[PDB]
Amino acid sequence: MAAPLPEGVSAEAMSSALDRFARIVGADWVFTEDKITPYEDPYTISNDETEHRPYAAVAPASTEEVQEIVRVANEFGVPLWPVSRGKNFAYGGAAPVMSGTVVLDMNRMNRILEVNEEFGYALVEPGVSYFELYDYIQEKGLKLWIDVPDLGWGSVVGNALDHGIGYTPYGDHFAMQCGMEVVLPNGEVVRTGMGAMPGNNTWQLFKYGYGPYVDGIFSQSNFGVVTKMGIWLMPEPAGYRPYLITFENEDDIETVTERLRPLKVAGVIQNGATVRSLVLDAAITRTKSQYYDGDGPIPPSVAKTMMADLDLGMWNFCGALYGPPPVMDTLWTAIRDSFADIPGVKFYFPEDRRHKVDLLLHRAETMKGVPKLTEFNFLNWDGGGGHVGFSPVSPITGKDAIKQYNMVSSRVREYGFDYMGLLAIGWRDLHHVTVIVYDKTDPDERKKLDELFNILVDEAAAEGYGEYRTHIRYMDRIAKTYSWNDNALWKMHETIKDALDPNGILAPGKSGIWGKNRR
Amino acid sequence: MAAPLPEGVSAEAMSSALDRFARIVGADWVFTEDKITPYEDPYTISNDETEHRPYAAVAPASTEEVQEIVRVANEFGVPLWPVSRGKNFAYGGAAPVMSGTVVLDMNRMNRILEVNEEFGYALVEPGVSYFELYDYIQEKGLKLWIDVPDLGWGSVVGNALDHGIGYTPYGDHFAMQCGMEVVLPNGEVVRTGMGAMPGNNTWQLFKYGYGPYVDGIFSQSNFGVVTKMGIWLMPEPAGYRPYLITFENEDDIETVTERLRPLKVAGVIQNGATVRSLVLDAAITRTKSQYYDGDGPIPPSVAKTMMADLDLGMWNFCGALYGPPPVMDTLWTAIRDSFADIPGVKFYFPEDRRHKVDLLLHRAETMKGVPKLTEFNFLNWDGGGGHVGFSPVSPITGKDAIKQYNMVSSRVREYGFDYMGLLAIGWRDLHHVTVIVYDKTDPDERKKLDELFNILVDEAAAEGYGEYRTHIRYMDRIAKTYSWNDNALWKMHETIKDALDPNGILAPGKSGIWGKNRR
Ligand SMILES: Cc1cc2nc3c(=O)[nH]c(=O)nc-3n(C[C@H](O)[C@H](O)[C@H](O)COP(=O)(O)OP(=O)(O)OC[C@H]3O[C@@H](n4cnc5c(N)ncnc54)[C@H](O)[C@@H]3O)c2cc1C
Ligand SMILES: Cc1cc2nc3c(=O)[nH]c(=O)nc-3n(C[C@H](O)[C@H](O)[C@H](O)COP(=O)(O)OP(=O)(O)OC[C@H]3O[C@@H](n4cnc5c(N)ncnc54)[C@H](O)[C@@H]3O)c2cc1C
Repeated sequence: MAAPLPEGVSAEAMSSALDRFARIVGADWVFTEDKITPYEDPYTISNDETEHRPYAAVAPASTEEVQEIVRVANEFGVPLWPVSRGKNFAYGGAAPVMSGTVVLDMNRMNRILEVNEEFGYALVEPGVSYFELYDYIQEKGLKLWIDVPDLGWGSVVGNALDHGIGYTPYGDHFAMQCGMEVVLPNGEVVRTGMGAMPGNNTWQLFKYGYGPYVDGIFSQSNFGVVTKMGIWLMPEPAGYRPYLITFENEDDIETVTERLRPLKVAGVIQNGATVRSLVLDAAITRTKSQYYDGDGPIPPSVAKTMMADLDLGMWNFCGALYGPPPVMDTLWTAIRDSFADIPGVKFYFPEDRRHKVDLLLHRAETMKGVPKLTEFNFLNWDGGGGHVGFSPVSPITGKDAIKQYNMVSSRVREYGFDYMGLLAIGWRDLHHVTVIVYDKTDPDERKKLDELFNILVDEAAAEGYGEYRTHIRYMDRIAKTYSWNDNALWKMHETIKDALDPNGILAPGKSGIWGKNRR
Repeated sequence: MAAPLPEGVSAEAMSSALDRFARIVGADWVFTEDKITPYEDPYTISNDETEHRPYAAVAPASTEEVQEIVRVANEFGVPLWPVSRGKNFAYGGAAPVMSGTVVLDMNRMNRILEVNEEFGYALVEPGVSYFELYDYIQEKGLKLWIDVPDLGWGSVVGNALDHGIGYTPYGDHFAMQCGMEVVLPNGEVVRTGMGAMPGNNTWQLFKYGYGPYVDGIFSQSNFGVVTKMGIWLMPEPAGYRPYLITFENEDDIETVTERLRPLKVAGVIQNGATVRSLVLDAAITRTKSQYYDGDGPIPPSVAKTMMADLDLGMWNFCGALYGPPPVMDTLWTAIRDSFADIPGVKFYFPEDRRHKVDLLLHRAETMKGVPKLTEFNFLNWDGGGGHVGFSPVSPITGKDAIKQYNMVSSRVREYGFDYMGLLAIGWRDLHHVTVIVYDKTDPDERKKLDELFNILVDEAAAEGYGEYRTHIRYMDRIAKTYSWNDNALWKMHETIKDALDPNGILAPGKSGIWGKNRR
């Protein structure tokens, strides 16, 4: 079934828009039905073929082409779905919320404008991948690390703008942003911060500039198209020691989280360290069928067998030390002493791992910013599937961690899926990302996944828990959970949306923001 | 003379608005006529008595009262100048850019809503001083440090919103902000981040929440009235050692800045440490009259006498080590060895200071977040005066540092003032704050200061340098320096301003933003 036109847009208006796009970028870089396949969500959820369908895609190579595309979209009322690389797998890929939207694919805008060793930053266009930035740094011999969101195939820009997370001390990607160029929804270009000062030498050095600090309004947003972004990069440290602490019991996560809090708030845990559930870690190197012939989630005997076979716990705390040996030794004494009295606790450095293909050796690369595709391995757990991320935020407190674990694991397993949970340790919070692996080709599994996801969102909200990020299908539902004072914040967002994008031609539905024409 | 009415506002409209303000807050809390003098800039620059004059002030006690004040302001077109404590001395005090504006003074909203030791944060109303938060923590024996912008009598909220800076690892005040409540210019109230989730326990734990990240648009801004704000606080560390490294030659700042860069980018220098010029440091414990009889700036022979008398350099690098003794020792080796080969360098810990009253013993308190009022001491240098901050931003590069020093020192001294320079070390930048001390009672000194300030701004902009913060008198001038792409950024600011504040009743002129009715 082909994509429907967006509501209120005639075939004539769409067809005039697409010819104009082709004049701007060249005929090779407008993709219509029967080249639109790569822009579909790779991990389908809806059984309604009219939903989340991109009409077409346009692939510009310059900010100027982005501006002309945006001006043409305003002229014809043709909505755009901007993506940097479009690898938002488990959140919709490159697909739009609203069917009929045209993807604005910035993959070919892939210039690394600068990597500065002395100040530790990069200035990049959206199409720059983690692989590409990492390779540029290695080729030029620069003593910098990047921060990778597990997968290296995505965008330094796009991932940051979606509030993405990685696992070095620079793991809060958007927090490490400094300076950006934005094509506003009227086609005008602005630079934030010190970029607004002609002849500046500080765009990537001082976030604020002068006046209102607006960079964050273009993150998880449809207020503009970001065409250049700065990011701070960590200097190569004087030492690096990855570690893995494992826990025997699902209920250990309560005491473990209580012990993590003071270590993280004091900066003793230097990186975006993680606590990962057994199945998420096992699925990197094994499949369910190697331990169990059953059709549903694993029983306790299978969990215990996997733990003994792979030297994993029910909970696996993976982190790294950074800096000179006397600093790393001091921090390690504090971390080790915080967990050493928990019955069933085990400690590993990489040299202690018996298996040649092992989760710690993979995470040792991730926590020094090596781009990889290893994380897709968990999709093989049940014979090959897609995934969706249920990502509530939790305080770093055991009560909240064990509550969310119980609420999510119970429901996922009830719906036939194994629980695969990541607790990513932020400055003062935990990002609880549950990856639900399902057969995206089976309409019955898709139906179950959709019902489960709605339950997870509703039960979490009923407990005062909100998600930090979501799939295109649930962006309205999540926005409706942030309802304080009769949806006051989204009323403000819509006010700003109508001022910057009166014609509503930028990603209608992103973060539940639609604009007056479609509200 | 008395304040003029704001342009376009009738005596009747002003009179009606002020009566309605008294109905909201109570008759005791609207200030007119003789009661307005505390809201005047204490450090007058203009020789025109019609400029920067508040008409009146209103002092609410609740968010509800702020909302009703804003609604009434819209009804009568009476503009407001919101302040938290109004102690913005060196940038206008509590005075508005536009004469006739009514100050919205939130001093009486001074609840500490929560100080959380486990998570290291406070949730505060605008009227909470650094003194009050420090005294609360000390009374309750909480193991938390605050971060003070030298002076303790200003607002944890107000200072952060103006992008203020301090001297501990938590020195970037706005960066430590997490969650805020805002009264929008229509009088509606919003909470940012996880505050938008009813029943949340994460407002002060996770900055972003979901969707566009807007907190920053209410900093250096007239887009809203902040009524509550969270801030992260540093857990008390396991050790603390403050230090002073002095340099004999004004030209040492070039190589000293080159050495600071890699130490700061790698986080070896843990705090917002500072490099302060001779006279700025001398002026904390001495006056010019104790070394010199002339009424203009000091000659070289006098600087050499001051240096030997006080154990200060032409440049004084003041920082602190934080953490366990093995961490502090490892970082100290790296910092010390960076400077040890510079001819004339001297290294001091507090026990090496021979003066009982001494610059290092003062800053030892500041760099562990002890609130004080001793920074006003530099106002005595030339007999007593006010000050204005010329605050350009510089890369952490010797070339830029020595250029700004030469450009500013030369002009300030040419206009009869001594150079007092602060280079506050941020993550990747230097905030170059030059405090110009002048007789604010002398119209001739005020004329020279105003002429000097305009020259400093223009010359810095000619060299691609912009200010991070400025006085009410120069907010338009500084906005016009950020002119990239025909003032694209300010055109966007005005677009958002007209959307959130169509009647332009919030702080017209703040950061050079006026709104359609007054631009
Ligand atoms: C197995 C697996 C593991 C994963 N692990 C992680 C992980 O560890 N960390 C993590 O953060 N994510 C993770 N993800 C989610 C996701 O795959 C990555 O975050 C990915 O990097 C995002 O795609 P991207 O970088 O190409 O961003 P894009 O898809 O280019 O951008 C994401 C969204 O941001 C907006 N956007 C992007 N660029 C712009 C722009 N220039 N202007 C305006 N709006 C823009 C759009 O709404 C877009 O849809 C994982 C997914 C899977 C399936
Ligand atoms: C000798 C001396 C030393 C100084 N040292 C420092 C220093 O080390 N660090 C430093 O940062 N500054 C310094 N200053 C500048 C200044 O005095 C302080 O920053 C002071 O704390 C700011 O006043 P405040 O905290 O009362 O903020 P306020 O005056 O309350 O706020 C400042 C401005 O922010 C806006 N604002 C405030 N609250 C709100 C709100 N609720 N909603 C909307 N807008 C709001 C308004 O525009 C207001 O005018 C110094 C000044 C002097 C004279």
